[PDB]
Amino acid sequence: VYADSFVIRGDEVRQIAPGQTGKIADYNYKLPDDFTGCVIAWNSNNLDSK
Amino acid sequence: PPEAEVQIDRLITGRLQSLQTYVTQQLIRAAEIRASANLAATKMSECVL
Repeated sequence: VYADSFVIRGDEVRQIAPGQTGKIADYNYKLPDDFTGCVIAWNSNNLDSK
Repeated sequence: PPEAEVQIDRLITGRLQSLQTYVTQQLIRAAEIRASANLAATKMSECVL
C-alpha cells in the first residue's frame, strides 16, 4: 500500500484521477489509467499559509 | 483514452458478433455442401462403377 502525498490547489483536485487530463495531471503527477486506490483531499490552508 | 477505450470496446463487440455470424453461416453451409458431396460420392461409386 503506497501512500504518496502532496499539496496542490483546489482547482486541480479533479486532475488527480485516472483519465482526467490537465497541466498538473500530465506534468506533476500522472495516475495510471486503471487505478485501484483512493484519492483524499481536504482544505489545509491554516497549516502552510504565512 | 477512457472514452476511446469504451468506443473501441463497442466496435470490438460489433466486429466479433459479425465474425461469429459469418463463421456460423459458413459452418451450416459447409454441412449442406458435405451432405451434397456425400450424395455425389455415393452416386459416383454406385453408378459409374
